[PDB]
Amino acid sequence: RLAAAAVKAAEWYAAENRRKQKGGCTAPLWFDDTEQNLLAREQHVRSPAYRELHRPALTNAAMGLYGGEPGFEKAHRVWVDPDRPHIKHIYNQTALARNLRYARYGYFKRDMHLLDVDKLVRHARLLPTPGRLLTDFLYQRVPLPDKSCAALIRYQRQQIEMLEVWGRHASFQCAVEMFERMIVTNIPPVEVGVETHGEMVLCAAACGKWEEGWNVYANRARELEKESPESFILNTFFFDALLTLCVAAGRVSEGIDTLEEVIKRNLRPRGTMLNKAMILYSILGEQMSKHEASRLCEPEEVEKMGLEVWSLFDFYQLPRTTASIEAYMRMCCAFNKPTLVLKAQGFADASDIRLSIECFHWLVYAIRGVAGFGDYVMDVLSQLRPRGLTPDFVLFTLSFMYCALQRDGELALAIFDQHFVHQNMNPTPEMVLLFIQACSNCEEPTAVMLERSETLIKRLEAVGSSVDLISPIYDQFLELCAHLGAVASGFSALKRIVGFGKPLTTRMINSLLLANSNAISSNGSLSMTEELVGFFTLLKIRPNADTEICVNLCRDAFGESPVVNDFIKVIGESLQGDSEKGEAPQYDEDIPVIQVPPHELRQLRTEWKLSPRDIVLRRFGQHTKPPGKAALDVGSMRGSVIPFGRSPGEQL
Amino acid sequence: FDTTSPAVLAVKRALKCRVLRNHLLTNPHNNIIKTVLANTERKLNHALRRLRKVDFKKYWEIIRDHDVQDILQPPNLVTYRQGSYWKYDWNAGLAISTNLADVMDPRGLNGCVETGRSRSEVARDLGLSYTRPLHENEKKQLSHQAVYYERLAKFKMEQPEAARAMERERFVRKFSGMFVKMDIRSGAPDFPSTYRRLLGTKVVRWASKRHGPN
Amino acid sequence: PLLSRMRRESPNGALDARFDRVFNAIDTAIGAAMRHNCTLDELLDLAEGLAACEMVPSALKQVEMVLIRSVMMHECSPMHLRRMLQAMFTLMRTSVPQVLLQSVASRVADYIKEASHMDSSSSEKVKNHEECEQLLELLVVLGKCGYGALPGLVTIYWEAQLIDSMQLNPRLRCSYASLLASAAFALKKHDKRAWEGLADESHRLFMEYTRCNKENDIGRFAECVTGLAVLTQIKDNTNSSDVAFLKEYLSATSLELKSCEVIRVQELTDLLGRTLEWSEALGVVAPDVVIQLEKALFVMLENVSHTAPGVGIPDELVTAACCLVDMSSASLELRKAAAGVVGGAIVHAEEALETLRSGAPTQVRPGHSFDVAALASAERENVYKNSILQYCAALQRSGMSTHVEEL
Amino acid sequence: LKTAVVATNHMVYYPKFNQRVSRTKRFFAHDEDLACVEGDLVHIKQCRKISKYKHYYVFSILEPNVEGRERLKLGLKAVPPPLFGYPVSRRIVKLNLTSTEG
Repeated sequence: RLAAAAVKAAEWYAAENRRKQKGGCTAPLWFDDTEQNLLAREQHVRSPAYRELHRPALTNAAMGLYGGEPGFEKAHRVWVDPDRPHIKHIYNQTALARNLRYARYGYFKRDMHLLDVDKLVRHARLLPTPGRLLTDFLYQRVPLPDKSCAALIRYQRQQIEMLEVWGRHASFQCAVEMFERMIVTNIPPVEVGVETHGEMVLCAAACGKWEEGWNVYANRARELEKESPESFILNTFFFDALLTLCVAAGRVSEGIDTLEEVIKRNLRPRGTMLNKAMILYSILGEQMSKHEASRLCEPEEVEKMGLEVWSLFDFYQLPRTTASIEAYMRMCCAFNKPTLVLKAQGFADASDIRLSIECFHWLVYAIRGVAGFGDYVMDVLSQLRPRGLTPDFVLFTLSFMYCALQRDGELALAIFDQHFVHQNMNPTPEMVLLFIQACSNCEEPTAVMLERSETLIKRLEAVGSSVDLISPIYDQFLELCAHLGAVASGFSALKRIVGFGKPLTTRMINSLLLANSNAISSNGSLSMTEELVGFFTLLKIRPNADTEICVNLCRDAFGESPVVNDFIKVIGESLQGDSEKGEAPQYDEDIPVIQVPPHELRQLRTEWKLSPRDIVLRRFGQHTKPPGKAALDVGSMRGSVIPFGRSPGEQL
Repeated sequence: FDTTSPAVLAVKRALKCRVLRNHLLTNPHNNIIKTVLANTERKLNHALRRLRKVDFKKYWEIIRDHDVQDILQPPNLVTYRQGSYWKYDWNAGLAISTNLADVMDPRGLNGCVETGRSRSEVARDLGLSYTRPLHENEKKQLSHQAVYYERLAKFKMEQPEAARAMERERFVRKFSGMFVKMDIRSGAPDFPSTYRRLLGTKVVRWASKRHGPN
Repeated sequence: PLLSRMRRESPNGALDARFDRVFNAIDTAIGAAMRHNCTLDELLDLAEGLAACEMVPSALKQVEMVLIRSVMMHECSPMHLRRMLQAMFTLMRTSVPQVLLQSVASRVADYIKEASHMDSSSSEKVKNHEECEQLLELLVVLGKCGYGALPGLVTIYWEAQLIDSMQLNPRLRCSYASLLASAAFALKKHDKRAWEGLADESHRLFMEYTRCNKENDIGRFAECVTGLAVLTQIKDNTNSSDVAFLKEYLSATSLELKSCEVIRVQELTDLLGRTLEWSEALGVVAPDVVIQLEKALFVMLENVSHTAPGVGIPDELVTAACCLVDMSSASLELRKAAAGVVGGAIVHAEEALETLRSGAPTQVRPGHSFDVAALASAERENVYKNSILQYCAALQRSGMSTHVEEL
Repeated sequence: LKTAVVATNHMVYYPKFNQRVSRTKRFFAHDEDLACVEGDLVHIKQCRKISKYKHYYVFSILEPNVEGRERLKLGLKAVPPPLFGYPVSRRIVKLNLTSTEG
């Protein structure tokens, strides 16, 4: 419905423009909420006062003649705009012209009345906490406008998102206390505007409080807008904050409603807003797919809505970025459109898009249920290197997931042989399990697959792990040994299973029996059959129909031992009894294949919210304890430095 | 039992820096914590440089994952332009550690001592290609030469009288120039620097006796 | 293009060694230009030149990277796509990059969608046929490359069916008929709803192409025979006039090219089998063309085994010989040549087995298990054992084992 | 374009203090095919006069900067520009965090 809303808003805006032109000719069908701000900025920077204030230092000829005249012997004071510097390397580490110390908040306190709070927040050293900042501003009694209030709240929000997950509540309480102070401070004149409310919504989104953010601050902003006509107009920033909150809280219906409201209010959306809309549609599609797997907007309808969002992206002439490509790929993966995923990748690579590693994650995940793409996967992996990117464990896991789904095996073997071994990274249990599943379910497996599986298992055991996939990993390894005929390897993996302490499984014993059956050449005989068949009685493990089939195959492969015949009779009787008790014979269920999206693949990285600019600019006031007189002292230089000094040895 | 890998040390230093910075966010009046943060940042820089030089794959993966692209940047231009930021790699025993064969072709990285050919000439003769990814300005530099040549040729073939007048004026000024003769003074590559005794008292064309790194 | 012309004018298929420096200069220039800025027309001309004169560039990867960057541009035409795909197919020899292949597939899907959306309103059928021919050529070169979703793309293109009125050249008619037949087979296998129309259209197009009864190139004739065979298999409907025309065409077609290649020997054997079974089904044998191709391949069969006995026989040639032994509608000279070449392959395999058993201790690794090394040696022997067993079965399906014993 | 600036070290001897120091000099080395990236350890040799201040050329690249090459491939600068640098005057260059009204 978003495309219909867009065209309806465009035609209504055109009709209103024509009506007002007649009352009072091409005009945009929408309204830009940032054009007036950029125009004001351009006028400000082109104003003569700004150009005169921010001017280059006077040359020696401009200052005067030669030197020695006080006042005209050095260039006068030079002021620089940090956001748009007219010089390079604003700061310097000379001896007599150090200006880094002159950039802390104490020096700007003097001109706090004319101060731009956003500029102060972005460019200052040893700033106090935002609460103390607001307290100092109120103590100085300056008329804080909406921009200043929003800048203070944005500084608080930066602190919130910098802090850890389990340390957000105190910062959010500080933010709400600051909001209350701003509301109740009548003097000096302090206004809480749409931008400030949007920043509070952003704080609520960063903390993770949908109930505290959507029903409180957005509601307050809407009430202010309806109470005061045109004095509290909602910009694109407020709705961007609303969409951020919806994405953070998982709300999809509210996000769609907010985007539809933006479209209807006859103002153009933002690229970030459209990316958030695509993310919400992807979440809805994933939920629908989960519901269908368990087995309510129609899947075709949600696919059409995603397509019309992508169309609106160019309808409003909004440039697409890497985040846009990632969101569209995620939405298409949720809607199962690998052709559109590939088309989007081609379009991104066409004009100018720096494809991130997540884009290739989605590319590999999109074709998981499609055959005849192993060469495409290999070419993607090869092309990763020229793009400045390197494959990681997540991408290798996705590739091996594709290999296991397509049960090709040769592709997984080639990938491991020519991409992974060069990485020298620790494999993950999911990666190893997927590799072994592909190498076992493939057709015509080879001994090199067994060697690679053993190498991967050894490396996984040598490295650490937190998850526990040991039982399925060894079960698939035993199935591979069954398909290959490696009875010795299958029997030796039992020692590893015992060392891990995991109990044996009827599926594992069936794999051992199948290995004995199809290892006529290498080794195996009636003695091996008896030794394997003595497990069900001794280990009290229930037999199975696959067990009966495997033991009959082993019987036909080697001969007729009386113990084997008695076991066959008793297992036939037990299977008949189980069929009488139930309706269908039991069977060894296959191990499920992981098909989870890459965004929930157990990322092995929490968060690093570090800033190289702050580290180099020594924000927060780092200290190094420099050396003292040791470097400065050089001794007496009356004579030359000779060995053993001037007076070698002395007696007191 | 591996706790001292270079990548592990790098990530532990980064986590310590993050913890200290988060503490200073709420307690901006902790001088000892400020000093500890400075020390931890220096240690993290050392660990990251060592990890970058000894294992580039993990360093690049960490940088991409945690979005600190410019975590290793030179502080000062004055020291950087003297090559003191790169001299750290040599002084730290990390100069020659790349395994050039794995990541590139070493045939075109070496000049020919017998003939004197540079690595560019060696690569040209071997048919190889060693060209770093060019930026837009560099592409424009390499591409606008043909455009300007075509423009000049088109102008000369389309406006004969104007081109003839311009060429005649240029030749007249060249021929009438005072220093047409190619003596030692004209053949000196840097006249203002070499004959700096003349500047000021006799010649006022150059207000400076030094323009390049000579 | 100048170098390609000189190479073609050269008595053999390659230029003199005096142009190695020229080729090196071209390689250096290409390496520089890939990093530099480049346009679509220059890229297409470079690809055309590299196709015209056989030349693998030193990089060969930056070129396909910039082709990826350019293929999805808004200025790309279907003619540009088919031209670059032809160049890449000629260079890679059926090993084209699948990323480029899939990008071209998505682009041609978008192109056919736009053509369906536009031409129906704009119509001027012949005027739109100018672009429709380019789209058809792009589809046929994509199929010659071997794209997976070719049947689906062909079905969508025939849903558009903007190439009617038989305004296309006979070669394009035959190629489109073959594509329609393959798509009809796939559609019959999966979703047989629209298979009948595709099969009928392909049969009619093959009839229109064959009514001329002119001699055609080897590739065109093989494609026509394959399309007719698959159409008859899927539809099981034929006409007496059609079979008479096909018999006339078989009689009138000869071996235009006497150049025989071990690379295409498998294709030649498959074409021979298809033609033999087709003639047997029709009831009229066309000995001349099949005899000509049989002797053309027999020349290579003699040369490979006799001129260079010590040099290893090509595995593709051995497989072709095995595939041609077991038939019963082939000449005894071909049977004898196949027996000789497979005997040479057998003795080469036995020598390889002996050498491997002699040199085995050079591959043993102490880190492996006793079974793993045993399995590796077992498979290294079993590949040869299975090859020898299948050769023995193929020879046992005939009576030239006495010739093998005599040799 | 086609030029690489290289900083080299030489030794100055002080007989009075009996010690040596490493001073730095910059040279305009020449690279034809644009292979040098900032951070490369290069070996340079004297040659003919190429420009007003170019008489050296990069004979060989001893240690290419993998980080710089990967950043260039990713689309960023080979080395991020330093935040510090040279002063424009003796007077301290103060920041101007003022609004348009002020």
